Amino acid sequence: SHMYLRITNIVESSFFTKFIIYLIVLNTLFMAMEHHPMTEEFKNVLAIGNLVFTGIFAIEIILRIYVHRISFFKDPWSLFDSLIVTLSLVELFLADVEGLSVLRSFRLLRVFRLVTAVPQMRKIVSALISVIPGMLSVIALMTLFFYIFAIMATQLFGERFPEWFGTLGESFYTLFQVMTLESWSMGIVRPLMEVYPYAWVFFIPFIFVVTFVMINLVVAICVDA
Amino acid sequence: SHMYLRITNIVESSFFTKFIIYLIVLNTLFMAMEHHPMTEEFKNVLAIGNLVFTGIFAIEIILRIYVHRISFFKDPWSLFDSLIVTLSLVELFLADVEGLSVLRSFRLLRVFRLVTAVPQMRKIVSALISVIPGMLSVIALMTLFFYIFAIMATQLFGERFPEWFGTLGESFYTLFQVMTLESWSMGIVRPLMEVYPYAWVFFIPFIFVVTFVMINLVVAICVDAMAILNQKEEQHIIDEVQS
Amino acid sequence: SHMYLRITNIVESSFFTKFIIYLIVLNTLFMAMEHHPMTEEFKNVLAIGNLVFTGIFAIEIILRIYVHRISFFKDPWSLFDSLIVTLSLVELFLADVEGLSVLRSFRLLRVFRLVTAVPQMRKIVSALISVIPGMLSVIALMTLFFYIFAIMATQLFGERFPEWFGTLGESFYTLFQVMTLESWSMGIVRPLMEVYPYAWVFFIPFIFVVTFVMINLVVAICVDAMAILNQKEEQHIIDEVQS
Amino acid sequence: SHMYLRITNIVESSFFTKFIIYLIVLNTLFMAMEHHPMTEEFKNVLAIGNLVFTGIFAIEIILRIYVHRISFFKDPWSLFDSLIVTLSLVELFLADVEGLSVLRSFRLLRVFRLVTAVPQMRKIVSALISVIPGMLSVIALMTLFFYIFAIMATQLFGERFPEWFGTLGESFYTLFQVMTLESWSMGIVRPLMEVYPYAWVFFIPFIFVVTFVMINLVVAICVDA
Amino acid sequence: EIVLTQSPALMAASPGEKVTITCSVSLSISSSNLFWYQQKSETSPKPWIYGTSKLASGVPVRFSGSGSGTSYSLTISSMEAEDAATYYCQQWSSHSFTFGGGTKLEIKRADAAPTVSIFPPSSEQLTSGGASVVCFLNNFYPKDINVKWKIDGSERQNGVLNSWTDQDSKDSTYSMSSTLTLTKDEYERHNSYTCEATHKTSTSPIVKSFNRNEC
Amino acid sequence: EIVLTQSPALMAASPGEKVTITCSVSLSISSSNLFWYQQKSETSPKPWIYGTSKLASGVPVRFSGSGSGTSYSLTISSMEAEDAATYYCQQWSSHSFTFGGGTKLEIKRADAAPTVSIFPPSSEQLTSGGASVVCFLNNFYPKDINVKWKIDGSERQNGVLNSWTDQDSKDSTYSMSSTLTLTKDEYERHNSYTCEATHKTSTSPIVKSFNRNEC
Amino acid sequence: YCQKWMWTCDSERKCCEGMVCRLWCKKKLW
Amino acid sequence: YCQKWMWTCDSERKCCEGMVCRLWCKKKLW
Amino acid sequence: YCQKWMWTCDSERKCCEGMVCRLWCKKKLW
Amino acid sequence: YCQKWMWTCDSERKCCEGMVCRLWCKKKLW
Amino acid sequence: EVQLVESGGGLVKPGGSLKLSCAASGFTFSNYAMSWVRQTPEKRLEWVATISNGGRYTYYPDSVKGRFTISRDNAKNSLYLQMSSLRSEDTAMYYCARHLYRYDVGGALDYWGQGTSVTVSSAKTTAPSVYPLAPVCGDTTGSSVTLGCLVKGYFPEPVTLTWNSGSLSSGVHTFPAVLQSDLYTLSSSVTVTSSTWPSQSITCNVAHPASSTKVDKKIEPRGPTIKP
Amino acid sequence: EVQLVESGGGLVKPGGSLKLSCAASGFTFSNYAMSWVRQTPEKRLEWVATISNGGRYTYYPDSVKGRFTISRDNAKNSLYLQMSSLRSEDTAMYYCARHLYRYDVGGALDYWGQGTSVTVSSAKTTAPSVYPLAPVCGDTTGSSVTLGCLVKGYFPEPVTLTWNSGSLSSGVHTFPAVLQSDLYTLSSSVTVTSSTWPSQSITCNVAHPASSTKVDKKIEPRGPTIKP
Repeated sequence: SHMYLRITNIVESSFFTKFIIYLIVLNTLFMAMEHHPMTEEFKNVLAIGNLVFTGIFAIEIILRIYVHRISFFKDPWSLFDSLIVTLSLVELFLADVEGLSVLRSFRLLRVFRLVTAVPQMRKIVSALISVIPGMLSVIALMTLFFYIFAIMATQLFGERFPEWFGTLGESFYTLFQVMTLESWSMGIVRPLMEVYPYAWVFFIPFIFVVTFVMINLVVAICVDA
Repeated sequence: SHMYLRITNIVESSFFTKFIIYLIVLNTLFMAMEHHPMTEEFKNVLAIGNLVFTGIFAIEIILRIYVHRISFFKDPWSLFDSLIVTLSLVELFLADVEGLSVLRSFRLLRVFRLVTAVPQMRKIVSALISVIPGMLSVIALMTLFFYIFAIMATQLFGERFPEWFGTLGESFYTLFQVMTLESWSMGIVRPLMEVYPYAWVFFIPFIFVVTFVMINLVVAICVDAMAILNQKEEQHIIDEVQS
Repeated sequence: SHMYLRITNIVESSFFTKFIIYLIVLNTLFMAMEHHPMTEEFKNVLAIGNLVFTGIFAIEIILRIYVHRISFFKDPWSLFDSLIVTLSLVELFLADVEGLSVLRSFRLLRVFRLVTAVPQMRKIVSALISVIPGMLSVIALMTLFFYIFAIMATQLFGERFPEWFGTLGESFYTLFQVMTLESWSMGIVRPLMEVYPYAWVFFIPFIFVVTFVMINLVVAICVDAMAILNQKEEQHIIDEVQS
Repeated sequence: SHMYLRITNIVESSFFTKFIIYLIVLNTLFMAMEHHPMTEEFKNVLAIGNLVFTGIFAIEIILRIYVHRISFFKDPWSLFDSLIVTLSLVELFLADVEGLSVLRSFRLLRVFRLVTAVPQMRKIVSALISVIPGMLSVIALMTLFFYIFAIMATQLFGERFPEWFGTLGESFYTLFQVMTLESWSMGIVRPLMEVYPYAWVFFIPFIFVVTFVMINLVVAICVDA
Repeated sequence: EIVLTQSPALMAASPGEKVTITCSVSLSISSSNLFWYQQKSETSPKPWIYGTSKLASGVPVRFSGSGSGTSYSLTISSMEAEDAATYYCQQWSSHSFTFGGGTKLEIKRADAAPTVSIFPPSSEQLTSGGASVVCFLNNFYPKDINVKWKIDGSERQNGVLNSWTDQDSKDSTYSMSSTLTLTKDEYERHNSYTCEATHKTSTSPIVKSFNRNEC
Repeated sequence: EIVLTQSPALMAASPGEKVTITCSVSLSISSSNLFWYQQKSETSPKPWIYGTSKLASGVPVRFSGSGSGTSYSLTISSMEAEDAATYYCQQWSSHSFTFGGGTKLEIKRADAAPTVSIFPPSSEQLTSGGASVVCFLNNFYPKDINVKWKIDGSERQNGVLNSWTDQDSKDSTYSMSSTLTLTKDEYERHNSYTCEATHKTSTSPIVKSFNRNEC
Repeated sequence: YCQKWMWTCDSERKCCEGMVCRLWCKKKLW
Repeated sequence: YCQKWMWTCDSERKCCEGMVCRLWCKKKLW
Repeated sequence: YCQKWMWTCDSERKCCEGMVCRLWCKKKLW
Repeated sequence: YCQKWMWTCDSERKCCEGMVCRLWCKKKLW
Repeated sequence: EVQLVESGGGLVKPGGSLKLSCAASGFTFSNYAMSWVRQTPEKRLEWVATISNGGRYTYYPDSVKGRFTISRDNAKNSLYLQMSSLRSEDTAMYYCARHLYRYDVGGALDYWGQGTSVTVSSAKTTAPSVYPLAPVCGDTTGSSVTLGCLVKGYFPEPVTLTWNSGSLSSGVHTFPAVLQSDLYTLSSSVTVTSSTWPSQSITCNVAHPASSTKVDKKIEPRGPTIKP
Repeated sequence: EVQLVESGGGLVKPGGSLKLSCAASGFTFSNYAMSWVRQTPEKRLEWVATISNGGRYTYYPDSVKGRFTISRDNAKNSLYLQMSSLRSEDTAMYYCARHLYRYDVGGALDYWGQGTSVTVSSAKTTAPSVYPLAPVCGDTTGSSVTLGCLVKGYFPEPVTLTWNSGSLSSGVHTFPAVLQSDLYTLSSSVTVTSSTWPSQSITCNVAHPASSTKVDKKIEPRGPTIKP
């Protein structure tokens, strides 16, 4: 009733938001700082504070719905955030599977909207968000050329070099190495030129394609921005 | 002559082109199951699959050329498909020219002809056509710099260290390694300077040159696409002549 | 009080400033004769040279502070010179804090104050002041991405492989290596994937992120310095209001 | 007299210029193509043709002065070209010093003005020549920071690592390696962090300076071009 | 901590046999970090199975191992001539290694008879002031064997030192020493000295004796 | 081609001496590519001087070399106990290596006397049908030595096999064999057999003889 | 008595069937 | 009988001179 | 006599306790 | 007779003092 | 070649120290981790120590915490284990060992050394007592005769027993020793033909390098105990 | 360890062939060049061949052009020298050798092998003739007596001469052989004390593995030539 107005007055206190933000900075900061010679006495207290802060955080996320009934759900923000709230509270009474608790850091993205609050930071974040889709089209286009070159690579260099061309799930990785101009000569091509002396015909035009993707990327940005 | 009418109708059909595109995609996805080393039971599977796809695409290209004789030799795509089917048949009859039937996986490129009507594709293809003359000037200019520096590199460092500079046809390759900034100190010059202690006079200015050219290339784009768009409102200053 | 007049005249003199700049340059050129390994006969030369230069610059800074007491503590350069002379004296009295007298070679930087009147320098320093806010935003944003990814990297890869990820204070260093594209496959991930076969889910998107940001940075400059210069003729369209 | 007019008619024949250009393409092409298993029978003929083409080339360069008496000297072009004519004709009757004959290729720069003849190539060469001096100022500025950092580096890492910091004439080279982002971590810094554990404090701000020279360089070009 | 449990303690087998050995642990442990090791006599042990599914280099292809969870096992298809060794299962943990307890193999074989001798002390040992009657029992099967002393009919057990050996790699036998150590005067107060052996293939304990006949 | 020239052929020296050896060549050659090598007896040779100014690793610091143009030299400051070897100077060329001719050192020492013996053939060699009288001459200085045969007064030189040795590393001496090989009947037609040595420290050639006294 | 899920445990009060005593009894599932 | 070119082969029906039995006899040439 | 701090030293006039003879006696502290 | 500068030489007609027979006699100077 | 040598070893009184050194040969030594593992004389393993590639991160079990110290030196390719204040339950065989995957701690262990023994006892240095043995007689003078050697009263470990300095290699049965009263007791025998002995007298040769004692004992063929 | 092993060797009739193999141990083999150098028995060197790191560039002198062939294999770390159609002047000792600077041909040669002998002759396989020697008498029976061994008539090289299978090492003077009539002639002596001999008879032991001949000859102390 009037208490609804009271809880709207309490939850809009930004001091509580700054408190939970600094609190969860600390919450992420805990199990990182641990020296791997593990004394396991204060590690128990780290697990205790882990439980306590997840509990207070769950009290927040369920206390949220008393104010906004449906308008909380409409926001695309606090949706993936709410999903990772749920995936954080999975850990409390379940079996030991990692790779899911460790996502608990990601909600430092909350301070991104603090980044939105700065008037000087208004420019560059809008410059990124306005330019994402023209990059996304280029990402799909060059995914198609990776897929057309990997199959062509595996059948030539699969025999006699199985360790880094032996299948598609590794030929893709090796050719992604060759795109970013790291160690392609002394580590990949010249150990192949002692077996197939015409190998450069396949690799030097490849760098003429996927590195001159970088020039029309700049055109897409400069037309957009 | 109604069979020519039948071929004109049924061959020139959207269902036919859609079917042949899904068949090419199925060719690619069956071709990409190969993994090495092999149990060799898959090998006699794979050769038979190659045979079946090759014969079906041959029947395809015969039916596509039957409808016209001189309207052919016109687009590069049909000549390109003829070259692909021809190389695949040359592999099919004659003995081991394996690795020359590997050109056949480019026909997925035909999928681009499906997506002309997409409105998003038009912006990036108009971008890509708006770059070409700068790149095609830079390629010739950098080729001329390579032809200048490579012969000097062969005469200087030729007697000793032959593996990297003993001909022109490898001096090109070593200078293309050194241009893109991979291991040029720790794997090239640090063994050079142990024998020829003045090698740093040659490789250090060279890097400047190519680096300089590359930055100019990028910023040339960034002024040129900026230069025409302002013109698209300059006529409105003509519209502001009355104001 | 005519000696205060003498100090005001002779200290504030162009010949005095020119002499002290040539003396700093002679400090640098005598300091850069060191070569290792040493015969140790040069070592007692070098310590005495350090002593003589330090004492002369101490007499310098005393005469420069004698002329005013509270007009000091004003420019950062005089405080900086006081810190340099103070660290050099701390090395002069106390025992081996060698390598903390090595801050002294920055005073050649004072040569910039000579060349304010050069007309060519003004364009590049007006360029350099026109970049600062973009870089100072990008640094904080990229720092926030590092603080997000580093803790996740410590929790994932922490038990095994401790040398590269065993604390935060080295996880920063390894991610700064991987950002600038040096040996991230052949020296980092290829030993990682032998033990943790899903490591490529972590390092491969990360690269995209930082690469994306860097390109935007460059082109942001290329539109911003382009955006103001057009304004410098937009007022002439106001001059074209009469036309 | 009238023969002066005759030699002006002969030397302006561009067919002779195309002939000498293709001729000296061939002249540079000769001793490059040689297989280092040297048969030394046609190498003698290579030396003969070397002598012949230098002689015909000297006939050209002295025949030039009969047409233009002083106006040939005024051009900044054909000046370094004339200097390398002289340094090419040094080789004929002197002692064996190399590093001077091998400069004979450089005059392929003559076709640069053929590059000037192309109307499509008019843009980019003017874009380079108009922008050289603003780059030259930046080159001097960062030469000063190399000179201020090298002396600071030698006194810290000179003892116990003499092979690639032992003196200024090698500390300059090693730090030029570290600028261009090649193998600085696995080859330079981490073998130093096993002796001086605070070495990164000297190297990571260095990359914060000389790699963010690259940003104001773009400003100088974009203001100029 | 993460501690192991092996089974069985010992096992013996005849060649040409498919046997199975086990290893278990008090917590569920992934199959990508669990190893096996082999130890002969007087040999520093060698890596033998990586990752509970793969042989090491040089290993014959007759061995395999499998399992998951808290149960891991090795299977021998056909037992060879040189596979009497001791085996170990290894596990990695939080930050500390952990080994098992060893499981040892033996070649079963047909029975034989012990080559038994008894030796009086040397004369220089008697001038030293002591004595040690030594009964050797060489080249026998199985490992279990029992001896007794008889001195002038009296069964003495004071001063008995028994020592077994390893199973032989030449003919799969055993060897054993039984030493009875006395002083000089205690050795010279009695006439007869006898070592007797009780073998499982004859109900009569065999007797090896000597007297003071020029002794 | 680029061919070398050494000097001297041989040289001998007493310890504690500063000697100098040379190497020359028929064309001016830069000083950054010219090397030295050392060879003992029965040893594959080892690198000894790089770049005509620098010692190799493990070399004692008493050696140096210098020169330029077509003249290169090595200087020994004080000759040691183990520096009797053979030395080489190496040069690189268009595409082909080139070595010298070797220069060899010897330790000079005070004179001595040869330990000389003469041996008749064995009886089994006589049953084989041949004979070889062997005169050994061991532990002498210098290298030059001369022997003669005398058979019943007649000086025979048919069938003489002479063999020298290396200078000793123990006491700097020499050894030599002189073998006179005949048949059986030719050996049995004469009475006396004599090997005589002419040493430079005595004008009398020493005589070692034997007769048919039970022979 | 074995301790039930969502109850504090120690080394001596073990859990019931299908749980882990990670300082309190926790049901497991893959 | 050895199998001729452009005829199906197997492990037991070998090809004639100058061919490879890659599931059918194929003439070879470099 | 051992030389005192802030006094010139050499190889023969050594310093007193807790100093280094770096051409003059210098007190040390970490 | 030794061959003079700017005259063709061979293996048998050597040059005079201070020259190299690089297929013709050439004076030398550093 | 890839090998490991493991110096040091021996007997130390309870309360002393010992510093062991492992030197590796052949691989790129600066790109692995390394670890020490011990074995009790009751045939059981027990992990001791490990160290990463650089030398900044170490690990230890609970039971030896704060007492053992491990160190590396890449520029001489060497591995140091420094010990102090030993106990009784540390009489063991020690092994140097290389890890499997590069740059890694805590995996398998692919290549070991050959062991160095360290013993903790408060006893003294003793010389062995070596005596030959001969049978009394033979029933119908059988050919398969036995000759033996008894080595009583020596300390500390090791010892070496041969016949004619290692001539024979068949029919001999070397035995494990028993430690009683700070002295080891060991015996051995060998079966030969009664035509070989006494016609070829064999000699028991005993080497005790802990006290540096070389004993040579030949067998006397049944010296009678008579005195006229 | 950095070592080089040099297999093959022996005698081949004039017109045959032989294929030699060098195997290197320890360094990163794929980052040097390599070279073969021979030595005549007249103590003189002569360059034979070299090859770069990869295997695409070779070099040869003039005198053996088109006849010798050199090859590498990095994946097994091996060096092959294939020969054909030999001549008389090639009876030599061959050596495998590593260059000094990395990636380089034509510098110094820092590390050599140990030589393998190859001989070209059209002779046959012969067994040695070994005989002991004894003096006739002694003037006032001097103590410094000499005993010798003569090995005449063996082919081809090598041979090994010891006394009591390599017992003594002082006073012996082994001599170089002379090749006459397709047979080598060699002699040796050793000076001992006349109390040692005839009280300890020494035995000349000759090993001729080219014909696989083991000869043991003892010295008879002046057997007189009498017959009653």
